[PDB]
Order: sequence, then structure tokens, then C-alpha cells
Amino acid sequence: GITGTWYNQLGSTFIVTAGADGALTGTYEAESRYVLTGRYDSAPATDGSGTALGWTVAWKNNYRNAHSATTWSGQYVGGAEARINTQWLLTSGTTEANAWKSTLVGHATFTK
Amino acid sequence: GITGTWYNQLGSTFIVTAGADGALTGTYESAESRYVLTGRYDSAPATDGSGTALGWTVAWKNNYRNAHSATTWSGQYVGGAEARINTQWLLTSGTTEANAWKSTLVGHATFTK
Amino acid sequence: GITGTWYNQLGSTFIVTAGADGALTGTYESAVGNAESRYVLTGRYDSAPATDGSGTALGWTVAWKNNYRNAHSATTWSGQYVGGAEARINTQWLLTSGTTEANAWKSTLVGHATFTK
Amino acid sequence: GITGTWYNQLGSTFIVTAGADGALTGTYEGNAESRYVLTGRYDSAPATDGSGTALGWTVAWKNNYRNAHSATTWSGQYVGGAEARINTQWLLTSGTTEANAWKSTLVGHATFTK
Repeated sequence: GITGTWYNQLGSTFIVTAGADGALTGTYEAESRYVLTGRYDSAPATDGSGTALGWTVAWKNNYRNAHSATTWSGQYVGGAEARINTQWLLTSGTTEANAWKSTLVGHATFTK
Repeated sequence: GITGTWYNQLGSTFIVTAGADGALTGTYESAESRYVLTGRYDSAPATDGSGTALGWTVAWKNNYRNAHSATTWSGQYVGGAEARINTQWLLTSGTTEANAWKSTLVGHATFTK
Repeated sequence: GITGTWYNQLGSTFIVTAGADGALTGTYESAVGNAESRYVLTGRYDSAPATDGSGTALGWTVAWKNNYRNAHSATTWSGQYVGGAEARINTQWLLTSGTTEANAWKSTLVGHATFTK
Repeated sequence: GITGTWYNQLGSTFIVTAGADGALTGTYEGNAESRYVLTGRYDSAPATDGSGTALGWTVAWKNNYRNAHSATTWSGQYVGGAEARINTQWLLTSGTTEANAWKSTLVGHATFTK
């Protein structure tokens, strides 16, 4: 039940298809729509533990380019009240002299 | 200059193809140690001397093993004749909700061509 | 403002004093009601915050060693104090364990935590 | 072992005293307007198996001369030897409005040399 539409508190949403390959494809949301791609464990444990996954978005589309990219690392918790809990990293292009301020960290919980 | 073969501090290698649309596709070998990678990058970076932002994902499942884990690498590409990728990474393992708090490792890694 | 007792719904509390000189001093109780769950906290905070509605930057550290136990590890929380009818402190944390250099790649966990007064 | 003067790449220096109590005290910097107070904790009885010593400290970027309305925390470990080093991951948080809270925290890493 990863496949579907997910919403986050700050009002971002995304649409993903989970393939049998372990591939993740979709969009993160026209001028605000970006391509997403990632991977998940297509054979998780059945001991109650969640399903590890991660995905990337580059913040460039045919309308805008913020010269940066975000990655989300987390797990999927299934059932009726399904959730994806993540932590993310956002890196912007910078000079070497200013690389030390190039990466933000944060967290986000998604609901279906 | 992203397309190609990269090696890091202790024995990891990946082969990556950077596509016009901005896709990153390739293979990550942690040493049978090969795994699928996929990610995104800025295919129209600035020309003021800044680096090129990118990120990628590896889920540690191949046909030979499954670690119930995935790592994401976030960083930037730096050209030159000393071309490199500086990243920070997050590694999340599948856990029980009770153990969620210790689900995620953080680290950094530099890669060379 | 910051001075007082703070709780995280997962069964943890801390008592702190925010000093005139930017210092944070108190005790962290890992497990509500458990006296052997108590550790020294120390930190720093911005004693002259912006008055534009911004929160107050702060940080503290706890090494997980006391008279009772030693986990060979330390956590640092980085975040901000946000005033309101219900005051909160929003943080990101790092937990580092001692390891050999061979295992250093797995020495540090990252997470987040919110505390309410 | 930890007590002493430490250097990292960028050009930053910190002077610290490790107390018997697990206390870490010192300064992050010798000109005064670049000088900030640090406090932290360390594992005062590390494992005896080759492991490093866990430690952490905090700096609030306010002094008599300036205020950046932010704070950095360093989390890492000390590794002894004649090439002793401190390896750290860090978090820098700035005070923001409700609206900017999502970008209030930077992460990085840093190695310090004695």
C-alpha cells in the first residue's frame, strides 16, 4: 500500500507508484510540480517493523530552478492509518568557500 | 562531468549516468555487493562558480541480500581536474515503532572520479 | 521563559535554569519518575533574542553517564524556544556513541524532539 | 587528553578544559569579537577496547560584540594518539518565525586537530 497519494502537514503532497522492482516514481506538488524518484525495500520483514525507503527531488522544472535538491529517508507504516515518517536533507549549489552552509536538515510525516 | 565512475574513502564505488532530463541512474557496489541507484540533479546549474546540487537513493536489497535499509545521499558535484562529490547521507533501517527513535544514522562522504 | 520543567510525551522530562549570562543548567530525567535516569545537562541560549516573533536559539548536551550507568554516548539537541499559551521547544538531536574508527560510520544517530512546558 | 587547543580546517580554534566531573568548558575562536563561550559534556570513563570517547558541546553565537541569533551543537568523539583528533557532526539552528522554521537548521561535519 505505498502506491498512492500522500499529504504532509505543511501542505505538500506527492503521488507515487511503487513498482515490484523496488522502484519509486512520481511527482511532488503545474509550476510547482517536480519529478520524484527513489527506492524501497520490496521484501520487508513481517515482524512488525516498517518498510525502509527513500527518494529524491531536484527543484528544477520547466518553470523554475532553485539550484538544489532534497532527499528523504524514512519508513512506511502500513494498515488503515498508514504513514511515512521521514528525515530529509536539502542541499543547494554553493561555492567551496560557502559549502559549510549548503545543507539543511529537517523531518516530515506523510499521510495517505 | 557527473557521468562516470566514483570511489570513496573506504572501498565503495558507483557508476552513474546523468541524463538530459536530470535523472541519475546507475549501480552502487559496496565492495554480489551491487545495488541499484537512482536520483536527480540540477541539469541547468548556475555559472557563477557554484556546485551542482544532486541526491540519490540506494535500498539495500539485491537478489543476494536484504538489509531492510535504505540510504539517501544529498550533496553537490564540483568540477575541475580534481572533480568530486561531497555528500551527507541518511541511513534508515526498518524498525518497530518502539525503536523508531534509533532508526536513522547520519554521516558524510566524499567521492572521487 | 525557558526556566522551568519540560516534557516530551515519550516519558522524558528536564528541569533547567536559563541564566543571565546565556547559560543553561539543569537535570535531564530520561525516564519519568526514575531517579537513576538523571543526568547533568548544560547548554547555551540566545539571551537577547530578536523581537520580531522569531524564536530563541538554544542548545544543550547530555553525556549518558551518571553514578548508576554509563552508555558511552552523548546527545546534543539543537533548536529553538517558541513562546505561546503553550510554550514549546523544537529540536533536532544527534546521538554519538564511542566506536572504533572502523565502526565510526555508524556512530551517530539523528532525530527530532519537541518539548512542552 | 581532551584538554588543550584544537584547530579545524576553516581556521577555527577552540580552547577547552575537560573537568573530572565530565564537564567541558572553554572558548570558541584571539580577538575578542570572535570569541564565544562553550560548554559541553564528555564520557569521563570510556570503554577500554579501542573505542573513542563520546563528547558534545554547545556555542550560542552571542558575545559582547555581536549576536547572530543562533546556536551550534557539536556531537562526536575524541580519538587519542600522537595524531589525536575530534570528529564531529554539527547542528546550527537560527531563531526564525513560524513561517521559516522549516529551514532553521543546517547540518555539517568537522574534524579538529590538536
